[PDB]
Amino acid sequence: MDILELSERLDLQRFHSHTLRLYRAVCALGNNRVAHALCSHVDQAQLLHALEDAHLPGPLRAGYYDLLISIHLESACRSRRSMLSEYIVPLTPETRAITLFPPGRKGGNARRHGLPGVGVTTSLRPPHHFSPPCFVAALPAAGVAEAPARLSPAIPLEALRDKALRMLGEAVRDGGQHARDPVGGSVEFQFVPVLKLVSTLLVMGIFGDEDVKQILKMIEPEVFTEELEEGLLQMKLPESVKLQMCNLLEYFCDQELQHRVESLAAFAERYVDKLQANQRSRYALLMRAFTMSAAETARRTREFRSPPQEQINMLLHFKDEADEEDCPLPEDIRQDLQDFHQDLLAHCGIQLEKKPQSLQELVSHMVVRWAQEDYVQSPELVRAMFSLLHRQYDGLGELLRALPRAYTISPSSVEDTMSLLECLGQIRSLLIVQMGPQEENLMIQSIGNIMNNKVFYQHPNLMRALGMHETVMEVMVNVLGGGETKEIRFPKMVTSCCRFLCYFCRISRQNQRSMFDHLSYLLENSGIGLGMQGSTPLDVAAASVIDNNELALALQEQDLEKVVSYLAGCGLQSCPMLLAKGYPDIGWNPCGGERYLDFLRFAVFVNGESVEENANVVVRLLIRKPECFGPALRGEGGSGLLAAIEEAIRISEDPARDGPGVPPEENRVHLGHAIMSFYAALIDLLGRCAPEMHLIQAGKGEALRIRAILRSLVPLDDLVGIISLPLQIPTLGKDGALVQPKMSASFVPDHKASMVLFLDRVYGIENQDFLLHVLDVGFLPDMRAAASLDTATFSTTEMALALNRYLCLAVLPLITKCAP
Amino acid sequence: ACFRMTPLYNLPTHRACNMFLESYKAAWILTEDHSFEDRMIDDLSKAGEQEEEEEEVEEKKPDPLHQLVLHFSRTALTEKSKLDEDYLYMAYADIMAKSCHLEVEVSFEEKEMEKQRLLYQQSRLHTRGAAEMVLQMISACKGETGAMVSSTLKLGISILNGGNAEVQQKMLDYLKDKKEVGFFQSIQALMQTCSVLDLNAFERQNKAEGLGMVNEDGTVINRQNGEKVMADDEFTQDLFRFLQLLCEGHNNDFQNYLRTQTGNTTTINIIICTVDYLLRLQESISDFYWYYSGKDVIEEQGKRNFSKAMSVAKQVFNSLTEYIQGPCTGNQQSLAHSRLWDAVVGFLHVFAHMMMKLAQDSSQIELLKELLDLQ
Amino acid sequence: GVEIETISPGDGRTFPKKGQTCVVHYTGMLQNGKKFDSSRDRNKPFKFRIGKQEVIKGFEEGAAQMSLGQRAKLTCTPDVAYGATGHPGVIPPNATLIFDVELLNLE
Amino acid sequence: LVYYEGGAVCTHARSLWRLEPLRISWSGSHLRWGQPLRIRHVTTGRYLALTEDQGLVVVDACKAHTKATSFCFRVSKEKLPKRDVEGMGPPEIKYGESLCFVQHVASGLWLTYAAPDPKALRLGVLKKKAILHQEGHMDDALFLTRCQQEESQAARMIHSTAGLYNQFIKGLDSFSGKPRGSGPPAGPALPIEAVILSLQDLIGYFEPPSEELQHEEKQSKLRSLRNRQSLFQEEGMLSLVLNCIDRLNVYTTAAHFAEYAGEEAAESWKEIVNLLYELLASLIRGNRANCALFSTNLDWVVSKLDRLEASSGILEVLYCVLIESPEVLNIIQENHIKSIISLLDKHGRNHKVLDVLCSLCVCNGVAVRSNQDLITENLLPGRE
Repeated sequence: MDILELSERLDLQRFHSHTLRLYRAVCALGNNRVAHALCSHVDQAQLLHALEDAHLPGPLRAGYYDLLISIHLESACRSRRSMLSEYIVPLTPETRAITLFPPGRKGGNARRHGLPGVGVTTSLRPPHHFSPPCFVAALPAAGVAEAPARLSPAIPLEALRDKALRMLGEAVRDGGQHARDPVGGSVEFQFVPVLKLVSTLLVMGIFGDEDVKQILKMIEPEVFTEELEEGLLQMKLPESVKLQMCNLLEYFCDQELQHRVESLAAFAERYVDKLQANQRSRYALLMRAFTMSAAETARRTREFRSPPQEQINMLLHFKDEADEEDCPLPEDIRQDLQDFHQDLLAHCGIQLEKKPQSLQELVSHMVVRWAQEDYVQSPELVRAMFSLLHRQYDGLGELLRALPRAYTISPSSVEDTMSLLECLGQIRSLLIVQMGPQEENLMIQSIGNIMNNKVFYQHPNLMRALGMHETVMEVMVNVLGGGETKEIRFPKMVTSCCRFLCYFCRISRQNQRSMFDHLSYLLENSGIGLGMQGSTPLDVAAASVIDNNELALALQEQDLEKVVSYLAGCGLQSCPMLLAKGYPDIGWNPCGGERYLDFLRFAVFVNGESVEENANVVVRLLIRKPECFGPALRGEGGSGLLAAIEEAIRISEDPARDGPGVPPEENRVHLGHAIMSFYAALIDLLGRCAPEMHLIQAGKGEALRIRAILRSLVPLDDLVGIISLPLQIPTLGKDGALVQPKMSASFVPDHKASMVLFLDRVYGIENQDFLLHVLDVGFLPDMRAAASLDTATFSTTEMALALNRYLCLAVLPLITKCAP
Repeated sequence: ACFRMTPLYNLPTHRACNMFLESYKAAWILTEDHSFEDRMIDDLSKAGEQEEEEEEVEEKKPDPLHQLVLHFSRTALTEKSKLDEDYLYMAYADIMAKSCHLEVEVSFEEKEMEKQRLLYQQSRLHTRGAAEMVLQMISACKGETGAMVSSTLKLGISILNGGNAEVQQKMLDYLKDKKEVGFFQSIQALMQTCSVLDLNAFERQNKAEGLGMVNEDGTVINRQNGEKVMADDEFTQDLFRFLQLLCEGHNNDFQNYLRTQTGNTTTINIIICTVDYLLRLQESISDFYWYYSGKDVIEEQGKRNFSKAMSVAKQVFNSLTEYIQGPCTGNQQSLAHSRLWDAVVGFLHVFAHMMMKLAQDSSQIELLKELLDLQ
Repeated sequence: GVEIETISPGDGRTFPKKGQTCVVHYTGMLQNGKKFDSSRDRNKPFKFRIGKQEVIKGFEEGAAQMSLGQRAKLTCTPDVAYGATGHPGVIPPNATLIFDVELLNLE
Repeated sequence: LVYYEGGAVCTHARSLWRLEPLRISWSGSHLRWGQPLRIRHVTTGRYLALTEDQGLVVVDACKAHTKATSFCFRVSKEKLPKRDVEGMGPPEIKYGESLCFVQHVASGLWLTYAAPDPKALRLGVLKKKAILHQEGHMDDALFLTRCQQEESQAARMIHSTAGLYNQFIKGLDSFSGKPRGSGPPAGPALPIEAVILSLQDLIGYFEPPSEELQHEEKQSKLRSLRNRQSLFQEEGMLSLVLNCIDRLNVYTTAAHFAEYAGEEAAESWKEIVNLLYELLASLIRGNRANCALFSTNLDWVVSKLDRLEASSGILEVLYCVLIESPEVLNIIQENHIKSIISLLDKHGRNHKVLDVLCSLCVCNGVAVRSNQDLITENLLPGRE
């Protein structure tokens, strides 16, 4: 039956309009795989004819217009829209041609305001991706989670924009007649779908310069002159279309904001050339200033011995005219900047007749007229109206809040910048979709493209301005939230993004400092993160405070309290991850304990010097929690520190106890080695938080108290025994087969390194008796073991290299310090 | 490094433009002053060309400012667990707050003119429901400190300046008929969450200042980044200023309301809770003084810390004075049986040793006179 | 594999061999009689490189027999079509495809 | 058993105690210290008592003989009943002030939290069991707080409704089997009229406020509606109402219900099953916590989507679950998609089914591609 009969058959109309709502539902939020499938049921011909079909009912007409936007335009529009808030302006010759005002002769301060959305914009927005929807093409060889991401179905946008422009003009002319049969059955059903299409195309930038000129003519034919016929702002429209009107004006106000930012970037390009030329010339005249001056030249060379950040501040520090002495710029340059500030405020309408004569005054008058005409009942319309009104009055404010997201880049890196922005758009588009394996591989390959992208290192300030770290952490919150209790699903993306965050912190101090504000946020989410191996979220937390003294000082006390309480639970409960694979049950988790201890080590150790404020806080918590030290050092029913080592070596040597007994999996946990390494991590923490020599010599009360308490905890004999432990040296046998023991299941010098550093920082060497008493049993076998392994074959093995780094980090600096 | 580092003319053009932009905005955009709040509120507050009909009903549909206030009251009254930050509300609360105050033997005549113009500025708002809007947003914030409640308190102060009697009457009537407990639950929560002076934070700040952090692309000299001591001092001062403005003018009806609420099913005694905060402040002042007791001279950062801590204590004392003046016998009995005396003793002990400590040096006269007017 | 019935034959002399693109302006339909895809709705000819297995096997082997300006009705079994996996969301599993192909031009 | 608990646990109806004095006349007189008065729990219909085997428990209403149940308030703990007044009385005890100590009238014991704590409370949230101690510690002073009238009314109707439907369940399972055939019913007559009136009263009690209301007072009724739903589900009534449908769904038709219950109940079978879904829908509507309970038994409604007694009722319950709980969509599988699509082919072109399908795709503005592919795979290519 003819679809126009649904205007009377209201039983079918509700169902079919809801069917079109399901068609939008199955293709909403970038499901372009299904959006390609919808091109079979509703192809391009039906949609285009349904646009111009003037006798279609209300809900059906808006259903097909929204369906067309959802299918062909939503995915591209949303991704572009998310990039409208960023202005990465390259320095190009046509970028230079961008001016705040069009050429004119109306006045020196400011000519007539230019047409919004008309001209050239050089801000980098990635091009849209479209694919022609074809169903007879062969099925891809690659399946799900390996095939490239599907692109949006194609549609001729050059013809579509002409159709939208023509029908919008038709609707304007038809509305002027005030006919009793508006298209679609009502004024709202006549104007809302087409204004939605116009707004979506405007956001995507499909419309050309003349197309924008036409749209401005239909909005207001007299205000937007270039040098019934009534505009869309004088039609007494319902509230529903007023919202789309606000969206239209919002786009133009974004164009004005982008135009101001681009003009500022072009002015930066013009001004830096003269600034650097003048400063360079003054450099030469300062070199010859010694011919007519004396030692007072520090007042002139302070600029050259100061880094450029405050140099430009001193150069530009002449606005109020009471500070011209520190500015060496000649008055022609100062006049140039003061002139550009004058038409900058004129372009913002700060200062310097019913005709609005401009977009800002037109929008302001239009909004206040709408508000005073009738009591607006739509809260969304009210919020949109006042958002536009506030943006017209606070012209400087929107520029002020837009500058932190602005950035200027060299033209030689645009090809990598667009690829980076495309990857960023992929990550942003994945924030609104549930976890999926195909969705999992998309950011992993995008992140790998970010790593391989050189701009990620060349311009980390731009990386922070775009703020990818917030998006990545939000992805972490999403994946950790899903399955927050039973199991953290999809670990492959978890380690990839946490690797990215760790790689992000090490780029620069400011990036690390910015990431540091999410420490508590990360720490709460790290409670269930112990079920993950590799690049754990705790590693991101640890790398957030690495080698940064100021951040270590500013790190809060309850963050360490929470970490120690988690370590307490590690020391009193078994690992659910270990029990999952079938590891035999013991009362504590050494691997999780070591993971917590490594962050504790980074919390109190900075550049070789312990942080006393962090140190006394963390150690006090260890003192208050006696169980954190492990099965040994417990006190009540406890065993010696040395005593737990022989049983740990027994577990490592004898199988079916070191693991499940069913590396073989390349990350197989060795229970004996883990127990044998937890003690090393704990003791290394205790050694690295020890009070410094100058504090002990100064005799601070808490410094001596902490050292005496720590010395009381660990007896000196247990140290000598662990240091005196023989090494499983790789010997040669069975026809030159180098029998190298498993490095994750044998006595490695890593455990002894914490022993020697512990004694050196805490106990120290006082007399010769104690020195030789530890030397003969503990470092003497090590030195002969290294001498025995020093040959053309064994020296390349890991154990000999481990001894090589050993002697020179633990024994030899101790011997050198204790030489006399 | 400074003497052997890269001169300005050798910087890349794009990098050189990058910090030029942030320098230009910091030196020419922040410094630029544009006064548009008064004319924008005037435009929103003027009823334009619809009263000319003079309809029989006289339904008096809201002018744009009243519609805006109603919209914010609606989103404030939405049943929502967390009050999300609204940049639109933040900018409009700020614009409304900056459009009211507008601020040598000046006479009592033109001073009265300035007063009766200030009440005109406040009348432009409080007759349009902004007074009830502020109360609603304080209750809706649920005691979560933030930049949105700070702008809410700033608006309440700006619409309450000089102790506007009708504004206090409207606020009291709105709390009396709504009978919402959440307004005082949130007020108590915000006041408890207010911070005091911290010795540990001071020592860490002093060490950080000793290190002198610098950037890579250039260098910042003596960076004045966010202080971790008395960060919310401005918010605490605003909160107590708002409380003082509520009872200013000896509004004994509202003074009894703060002490106890007849309408509410549960009573929160703000007066004693204010004393509790004064106690937490007096311990902070005593301990921070004890750190300077050994030291012979007080340095500049410690002087700044005292300047703001004493400014907060001044505001707290002004608020406590405003609770009992009139006199309010209920508040007088409450402070008589409260823990106020220990705070008074602690300040007296701090004061006695403090003035003599600042008396042997002439570089602390500015701080000392702030203690003189505080006591 | 495929059954071809001529509809409006053209010259019958020149055939699309390996090396040149095949430009067809076709019209696809399911066996039940419900049209699922065409190219006249898009108003753009479908140009596909021959021999690269980018199109389905039935279409690829069918397209060789028609000549320039020849319109024929094909019939592709599911074996030479998408088969059991079908086309996700468009074509149901194990469906026979009929294509009103019209090889309008080459290159 | 009685416990001391904290947090938002006791804001519900389980923590309401009724102060019922011994005097039949002037029972609402102002409380004066040292008088005998009973303590009753409203939602369970039980009185505090001193039992020999378990100390302090709640005893049924038929075994409260004022000896072990009555308690006396005292201003302090100093060792000291008074004659009743035929009038309003002297106002002594206040709300939130004037701390009172409760001592048993007969045994002289004092309420006190149990100091020992097991391993469950060692790591979990503390729940100090109340043991009626001989003397008590220093801080056993109890504070008395007012509770609002509507929730007190709701508390009473929880016990009334619970007893009414528990009797109805106890009637249905009695003749769950044993087909009647041509004989008489199994046992007592079903309280059909009481159930029907109670159902309709609760449906209007949980009826959402109209859209025509003022937008401020509207959300005040929203807050009241959420509060009512929260207390009702927390008191187990939401768990209780599901069992009613479970018992009644085992019979295919009215005649099949008659063969096991009777012809008198067969006429009202369709009415009661229609109203039960409505009560469930009103109970779970707008509450994400209550709707979250269907994430574990989501297949329960899906299996009953083809039941002819109430198709729209179960569809509305499904809609309420999906529109409110985002997590249910993640639990949705291919079986449920095919079931919902089969509704279109069996119950006609119902647009509400398409509404359910639209709710299956996106929730809270977040796409679910695990469900969108299923919908477009099982529905679109058929073209039927």
